[PDB]
Amino acid sequence: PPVSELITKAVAASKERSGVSLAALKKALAAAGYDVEKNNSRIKLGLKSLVSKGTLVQTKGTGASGSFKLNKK
DNA sequence: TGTGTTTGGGAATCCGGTGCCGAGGCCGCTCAATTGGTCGTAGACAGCTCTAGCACCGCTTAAACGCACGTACGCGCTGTCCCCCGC
Repeated sequence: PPVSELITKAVAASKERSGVSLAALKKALAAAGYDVEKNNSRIKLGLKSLVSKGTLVQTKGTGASGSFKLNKK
């Protein structure tokens, strides 16, 4: 399954008012059996694609270093 | 949601009493500083030599300088996780 679903599912499972950090996303995908080490660069890209698709709102920071929430709009 | 002011309350500080022990003074003594004198020599001074430090010049080339260009490291920001702190 593509990493955009795994990320969206992790952000939905940890839904809050702040927003899953990249470190929490790493932890959730690793707990989901996804190798976050080798494919970290893929994650940053896929995450960026999800922000560029507007599917994730950046709530703090800039780019992948930030916190993110599912764009309910 | 955010900026700003206020109060009980522990903790450091001030003040007065007090008492106690070491610092300051006094005395008797002694031994080390002082006086005077002799004598030896350490070094102050003159004087002489020669070396090695300074100033200069010219030439070559290697290093320093300025500049272009790119990337990688420093630094700021965010997050988390845990391990020292206060009690």
